[PDB]
Amino acid sequence: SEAEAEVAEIQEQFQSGLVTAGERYNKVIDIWAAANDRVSKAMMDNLQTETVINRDGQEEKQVSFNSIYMMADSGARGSAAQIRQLAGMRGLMAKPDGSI
Amino acid sequence: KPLVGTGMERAVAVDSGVTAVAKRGGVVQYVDASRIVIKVNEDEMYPGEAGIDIYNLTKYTRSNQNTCINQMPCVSLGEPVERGDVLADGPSTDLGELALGQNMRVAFMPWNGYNFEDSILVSERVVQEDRFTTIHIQELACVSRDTKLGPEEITADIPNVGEAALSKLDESGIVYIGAEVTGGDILVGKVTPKVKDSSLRVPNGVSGTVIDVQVFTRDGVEKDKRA
Amino acid sequence: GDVISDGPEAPHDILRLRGVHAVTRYIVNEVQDVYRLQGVKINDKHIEVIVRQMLRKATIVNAGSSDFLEGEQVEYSRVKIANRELEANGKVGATYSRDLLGITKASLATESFISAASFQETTRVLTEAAVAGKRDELRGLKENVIVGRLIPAGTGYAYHQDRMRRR
Amino acid sequence: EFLKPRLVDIEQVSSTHAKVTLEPLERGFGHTLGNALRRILLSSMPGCAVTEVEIDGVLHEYSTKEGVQEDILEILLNLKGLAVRVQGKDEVILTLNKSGIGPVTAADITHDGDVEIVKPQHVICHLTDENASISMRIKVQRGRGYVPASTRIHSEEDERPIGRLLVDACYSPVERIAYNVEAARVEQRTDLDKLVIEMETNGTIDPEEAIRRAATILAEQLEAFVDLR
Amino acid sequence: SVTEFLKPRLVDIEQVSSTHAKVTLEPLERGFGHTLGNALRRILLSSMPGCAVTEVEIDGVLHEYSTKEGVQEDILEILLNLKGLAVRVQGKDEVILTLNKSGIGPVTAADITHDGDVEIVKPQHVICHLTDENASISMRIKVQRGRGYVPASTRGRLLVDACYSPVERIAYNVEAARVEQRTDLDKLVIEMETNGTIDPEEAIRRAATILAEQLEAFVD
Amino acid sequence: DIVLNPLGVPSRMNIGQILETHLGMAAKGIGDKINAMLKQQQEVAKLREF
Amino acid sequence: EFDAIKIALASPDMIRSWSFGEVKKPETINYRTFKP
Amino acid sequence: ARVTVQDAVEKIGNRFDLVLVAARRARQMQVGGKDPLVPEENDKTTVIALREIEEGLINNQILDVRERQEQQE
Amino acid sequence: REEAVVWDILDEVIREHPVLLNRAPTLHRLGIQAFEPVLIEGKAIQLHPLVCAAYNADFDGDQMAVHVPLTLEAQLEARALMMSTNNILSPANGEPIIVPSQDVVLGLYYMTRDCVNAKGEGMVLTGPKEAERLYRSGLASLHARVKVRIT
Amino acid sequence: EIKELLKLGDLPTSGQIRLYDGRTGEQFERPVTVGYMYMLKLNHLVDDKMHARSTGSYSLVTQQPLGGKAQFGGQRFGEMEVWALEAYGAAYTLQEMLTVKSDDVNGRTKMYKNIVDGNHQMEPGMPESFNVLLKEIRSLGINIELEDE
Amino acid sequence: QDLVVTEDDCGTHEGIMMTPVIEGGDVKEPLRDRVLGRVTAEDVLKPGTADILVPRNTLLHEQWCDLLEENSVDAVKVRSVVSCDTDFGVCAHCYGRDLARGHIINKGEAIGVIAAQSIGEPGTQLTMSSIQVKNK
RNA sequence: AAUCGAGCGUGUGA
Ligand SMILES: [Mg+2]
Ligand SMILES: [Zn+2]
Repeated sequence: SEAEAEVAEIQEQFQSGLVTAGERYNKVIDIWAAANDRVSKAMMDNLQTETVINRDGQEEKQVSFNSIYMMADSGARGSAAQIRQLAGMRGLMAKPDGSI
Repeated sequence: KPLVGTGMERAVAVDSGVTAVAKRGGVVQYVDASRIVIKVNEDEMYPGEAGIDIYNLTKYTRSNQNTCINQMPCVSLGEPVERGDVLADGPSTDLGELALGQNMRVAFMPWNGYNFEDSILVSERVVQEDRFTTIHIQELACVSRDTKLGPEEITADIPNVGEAALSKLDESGIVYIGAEVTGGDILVGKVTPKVKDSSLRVPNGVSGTVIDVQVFTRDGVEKDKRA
Repeated sequence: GDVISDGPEAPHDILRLRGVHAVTRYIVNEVQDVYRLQGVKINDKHIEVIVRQMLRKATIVNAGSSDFLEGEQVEYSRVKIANRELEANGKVGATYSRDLLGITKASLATESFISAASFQETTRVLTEAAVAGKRDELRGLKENVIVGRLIPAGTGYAYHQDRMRRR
Repeated sequence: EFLKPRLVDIEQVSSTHAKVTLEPLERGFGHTLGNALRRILLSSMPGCAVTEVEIDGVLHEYSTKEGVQEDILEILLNLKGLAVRVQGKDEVILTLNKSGIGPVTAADITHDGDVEIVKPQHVICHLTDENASISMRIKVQRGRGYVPASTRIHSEEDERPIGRLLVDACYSPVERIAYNVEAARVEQRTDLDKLVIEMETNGTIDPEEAIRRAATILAEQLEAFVDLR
Repeated sequence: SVTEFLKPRLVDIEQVSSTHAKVTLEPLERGFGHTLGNALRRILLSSMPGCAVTEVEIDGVLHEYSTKEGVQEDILEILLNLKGLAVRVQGKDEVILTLNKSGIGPVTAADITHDGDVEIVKPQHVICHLTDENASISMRIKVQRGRGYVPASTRGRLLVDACYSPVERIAYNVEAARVEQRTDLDKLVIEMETNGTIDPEEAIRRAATILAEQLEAFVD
Repeated sequence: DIVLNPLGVPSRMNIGQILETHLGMAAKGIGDKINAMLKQQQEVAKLREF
Repeated sequence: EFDAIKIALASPDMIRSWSFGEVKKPETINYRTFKP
Repeated sequence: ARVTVQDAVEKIGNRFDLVLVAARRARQMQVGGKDPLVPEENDKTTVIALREIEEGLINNQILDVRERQEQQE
Repeated sequence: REEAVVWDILDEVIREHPVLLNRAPTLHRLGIQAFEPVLIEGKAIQLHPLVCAAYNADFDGDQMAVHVPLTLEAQLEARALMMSTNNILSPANGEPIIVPSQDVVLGLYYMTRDCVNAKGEGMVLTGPKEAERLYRSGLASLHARVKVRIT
Repeated sequence: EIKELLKLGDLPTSGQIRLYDGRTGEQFERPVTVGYMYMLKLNHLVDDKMHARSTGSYSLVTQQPLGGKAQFGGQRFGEMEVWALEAYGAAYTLQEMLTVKSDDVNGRTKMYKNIVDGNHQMEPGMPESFNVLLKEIRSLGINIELEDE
Repeated sequence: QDLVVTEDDCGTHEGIMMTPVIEGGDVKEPLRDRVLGRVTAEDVLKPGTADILVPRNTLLHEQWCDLLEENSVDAVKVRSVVSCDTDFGVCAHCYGRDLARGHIINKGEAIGVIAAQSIGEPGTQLTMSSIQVKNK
C-alpha cells in the first residue's frame, strides 16, 4: 500500500510535469525494487523466528522450524528468491525485450 | 472423475465426439453394453418416420496411439433422455465428465529417499485396485502377395515346428478370436516356397489376446473355410 | 604496449604489441569474469590450455639463412626445431612473430587434414589436401578414433610411445 | 514379572467392523504388539476371492454380453469385489444363472452349503432384455495376499481359450486396522494399559480367529530366533 | 498354501569381536523383517532386565551448587563415570557398595573386594584418579534392579539416571533378499553390542523369548 | 496411496499442487461423511440437509 | 600395418587402375527378373 | 582397496604398471593354468589378482626375472 | 526359458562387472560413470542419489543409456577410472561432486537443529549411544540441548 | 473456503494430520500434509521405453547396427561420449565402442567365439565406415590411400 | 583434442605473475585459490628478501599456500602451459596438479579434451565518476 | 544358411 501511495504521488508529479518519461520509469522501478526488498526483509525474518516458552516460563526466541524455512536455510532445495516468490512477491518481470 | 476440477471437463467430454450423445430427446427403449435404442418423444417427431434413434457404440477399437476407444452406456431402461445428453461415455469419460486420471491419497513427506528428485512412491493398494491399469490395442497386418517363384498360400503346413504350436492352429492357420497369444506365436498362417514360413507372427516381447480379425479379399480369390 | 585511443580493445594487437603473457592473462581473466558473473568456478589452467592451442603458429618476418620462406605461416614447433638445428650449427635462428588465430581457424589450420575435414569445411580441407599432396601422420586423437586405433592419451599413451620407439 | 495380555472384549458393532480389546499390557508392549499385529494382519490374513470366470457364449473379456447393461470387463471387476466365505474347501465352483429384467446381485448365485455370501445386496450386473439369459461359472480359491492374473499361469500352461477369464485375486479379508493404547483404571497397578484394535474387514473373517492367526504367525517366526543353532 | 511357509536356508553369524556380532537370516517374508526388527528393538531398548547405579551420597551438600576440592574430576563427571559401570546382581534386588582405594596413581576397578552375589563385568573401568597425599575418597553407591531406563527429572543425596537395560547398541537393517524366483523378500541384519552384562546375541534371544511369552494367550 | 517429496514444491514453484491436495482432502471427507450416512440407512431428509 | 594417410590427385591411369571394368549401360536392373 | 586402488598404489608403484600387471595376470590365469592358494569364496578372478597385488609379494621386476628364467627353459 | 541355471549365471556375471551409465547430453567427463549393477525385478534402472549431480539427472522421466565394457582392459579402466567412487572431485575446479542435496541435506539439518525447551534439556549423557537410546525410546527429543562426552 | 469445506467434513483446517510410520508405528514429529490429488498416467511406459540389444541387426552401407526400439537398434554413442571417454584416458573403451561395438566385419565374429569360449580378445580392427569414406573420396576424384608401414 | 601432457619437466623459468582481480573493494579470489596446485618457477621469498619460503621444484599444495598466507605473500610466478618449452605437448609441471586426483599429473593425460569439456559444460549455465577507498 | 534396409515430413519426451 505504501508503494502504491508513492507511485500515485510520483504519477501526480508527472501529471504536474516535474519528471520525464525515462526518469519516472527508472524511479518507479527503483521504488518498486525497494518495496520488494522490504517485503523480503519482513518475510524472511518473520520466517526464521519462534516464541518458545523456556523452562523458566520465559520466552527464548530461536530459529524457526518452518518446513520451507528448513528447505531454504538448509540449502537442501530452494533459494531465497524462490521463497520470496512463493511467500512474498514475485517482483519485477521482463518484457519480451530486455526492458523490465 | 476429478474430485477437484475446473468445470470445463463437460465441454471437452461432449465436444470431442467420443461420447454417444442423444440426437433427439425421448425415452430409453433398450440399453445394452453395445447398443442404445431410444423411443423418440412425439413432441420432437417429424412426419413420415417411426421415431427410433439407434446408437451403436465403439467397443475396444484401436486408436491412432494404440490406446483403447470404448463406449460404456451411462443410462438404463426407461430413463428419459433429452436432446444433447450423454448416452455412453467414451474413454477417459465418466458421466459426461473428462476423466484423465484417478483421485489418489497423497502424503507430502520424504520417505527414506524413495521420493528423491521428483520420484514417486506408490502404495500396493493402487496396483491391487487397478486404478491406473490401461488397455493397449495394436494392429498387425498380414498381406498375401505373388512371388517370383509362385503364389503364396494361406495354410497350416509349417515344417520343423512342435506339436504345441500346431494345437492352436486350425484348417487354415488362423487362431481363433480370444486366444491368448504371446510373442512368436503365429496369427495368420502363410508359407513361401524355396518351403519357408512366411506367416505373420506376434512381435517378440508382446503377449495379448485377439479381439478383432478383419479380412479384405480382392475379387477372384478362393477364401478358405476359416475365411 | 600502451593504448593511444580509448575504447574496446582487440586481442590480436595486444598479442603483437603487449606480448604473449599479456594476451593470455587478458583472455583468462575475461573468460573467468564471464564464468564468475554466473557463479561458476573453473580453473585458469583449462583456459590457458586452449589459449596455447590458439597460438601454435608463427609468421616468418625475416628468415635469413633458414629454410623458411618470407611471409609464410608455419607451426611454431617447426620453428623451434629449426632454431635448435641452427644452434647445433651455432647459427642464429630466424625471427618470428606470433599470431592469434580464432578457435575455428586454429582448428582448420592444423597440420592434419583429417581432423580439419572431420570438423568443418570438408570440401575445402580436402581440396587443399589433394592439391598440396598432404600427408597426415597418426598422432592426434581424432586421427586415431576415426581409424579405430588407441588414442595417444591415458592407457593408450604407452602403446603410442612403444610405436614411436620401435620405429 | 510381566502381565500377559488377554482378550477381554470383542465388540461387533457391524458385520464388517469389530473392536477387540487386549488387557493387560505393560508400558511399551502396547505399541510394539499393536504395530506387529497390524502389519501381520494387513500382510498375511488368508481369504477367498474370485479367480477364474467362464461365462457361456463369451470368448474374451474385451467383448459385450447381449442385453447386459455393463461390459464383461465391468462384470469381472464387480466379481473381483465379491465377499465370499468358504468353509471346509479351498477350491469351489459356484454357478450363477439368471434371466429377465433386473439387477443380477450376489443373492442369485446357486446356493451351496459350503459357501456363504456375506453381502447378498452386492450388485454383480444388470439385465435389460427379457430373453437375456446369463450363466457363469465362478471358481473361488483360498489364498493369501494378492496374486495378479498375469503372474499366475495354468499348471500345464494350456487352458480353454474361450474361458480363462482371469480375475486378479485380492485374498486379503481385512481393509483397515487401527490400534490405540489407552490408560486402564486398574486398582492393582497404575502403569497398565489396554490395546484396542479397531478392525474393518469385508465380513468374511472372524476377528478373534484373525488375531489368533496373526499371533501364531508371529510366534512361529520368533521361534527361529528362540531356537537358534 | 495359506499354512505352510518357506524354511530359512542360510542362518549366519559373523563374530567381529566378543561383543560385536553380525547376525542375519535368509530369507524373511515381505514386511516381516521390519516388523521383527522394530519389535525386537523396542523390547531390547525398554524391556530387558539388569542392574545399575541409581543413588549416591556426597556429604556436606545442602545448597543448590557446592564444590569439593581434592578431586581431579568434577562430581558431575564422577557420577557420570559411575553411571556406565556394569554391575551384576544375582542374589538380591538392592545392594549398597563402597569403593576403597587411595594413594597417588592409577585407579582401576579390580581393587574393590569380590562379593558373593555381586560380580563386576570389567575390572579396568576407571572411576577417578587420586593425586594428593591427604585426598582419599570412599562413597556409597546404591544398586537397584530394574528394566529399561529411568531419568531422574522427577523423584541418597544425589539421584543418578539408571541404565537398567544391558543393551549398549542395537540396530537393524532390512535388505532385499533373493531366491531362484522371488526377489521381493526381506533379509534382516542385526548389529548388537553390549556392555558385557549379557552376551550380544543372548540379549536378543532373551527379548525374543520374552515377546514370544507375551503371546501365550493365543497358542494353538 | 502416493508418497510425494515436499522438496519438489518450493524449487519448481508449483503450489497449486498443494491447494488442490487440500481441496481433494476436503471433498473426499464430505464424500466419506455421505458414505457414513448411507451405510446407516439414514432418512432422506438427513441427506437432503447435509 | 599403416602409419599415415596420403592424399593427392588421381591420374586417369590411376582411376583406370582402380576399376575392373568399364560401365556402359545406364540401366541398373531389369524388373522382369531380379538380374542386374 | 579392490574397486578403487589406494593401498596397493604403495605396493605396486606406478598405476600404469598396475594396469599392465593386472592384464598380464588375467591372461596368465586364463591361459597359463597356475594354481592359486587363495580359497575361492565366490570372488572374481580380478578381485583375487588385486588381493595378491596388494599383498605386495609380486612386482614388475620379479615378473621380468621369472619371465627370463622361463624363457631359459 | 529363465531356468535356475540362468539365474545363477546372471548372478555370476553381474557381480563385479562394471556398467557404464550415460545420460545425454554428455556435457562433461562425468556424464558417463561406471557402477556395479544389482539385479532389480522391475524394468527401470536404480540410480544412486548422490551421482544425480554429475549426470544432471532428476527422476522426472529422464532416460539413461547403459553400456557394457566387454574386454578385460576396458573392465579394468572402468573399475579404476570410470567408477563413481574413484571420481569424487570435479575436473573444472577440483571441488567435490558428490555433495548431497535435497532429502539428505534436509535430514541432517533437521537432526542438528537446536530447540530451547526441548524434551530432555539439561541432561548429561555418557556418549552418542545414550543419545541414540534417549531418542529411539522417546525419552529425549532430537533438538534437546544436552552435555555429552565426545571422544 | 477450502478451510470451511475441511471443517464441514470434520477435518483439520491446517490440512495436516498426525501420520504414523507403517514400519515402526512411531508418530512423525511434525504434522504431514495429506490429501487427494488427481494423478495422471502418462503415455510413457517402461514397457515401451526399456530396450537393450546384443548382436542384433546391421545396416548395409555401414556395418553399424542402426535403428531404435522398433527396429531393435543400438544406442548412439555420439561425439560427446567419445570426448568423455577421451578425458578419462580410457583408450581401450574407445577402441571397443568404435571398432568392437560397431563397424567390424571379421573381428566381431571371433570375438564372439572367444566370449562363448570365456575369453576377451580381438580388440583391434578396421572400421568399414572409414573404408566407405575412402571409397566415396576415391570415386569423387581424389587419390587417398594408406602407406606400407 | 591433440594436446596431451607428454613430458615430465621442461625446466622453464618464464611464467605469469598473478594478482587477485579487484573491482572496487571486494576481492574475487585469494592468491591461494589461483596458486593452488600450481608449480612455481622460482624461490618464493619472505617479505624482507631474506629467507626462501619454498623451493621452485615442489608441488604447491594446500599446506604450502597456507604457509604463504601465514607469511602474507604478495605475488607468485608459476609455470603456465603457455610459456612451456615443450614441443608437441606440455610437460607435467607447467600444468600444475590434476584437479581430480590430487597428485602430480601422469604422462599421457589429454588435458585439452578435459579443458574443452570443463569450459563447455558450464556454458549451459551461462546467459543467452569517482573511485573511493573503503578499507583501512 | 533361415535374418530383413534408407531417406523426408510431422508430433513428442529428455
Ligand atoms: Mg531437463
Ligand atoms: Zn613446461
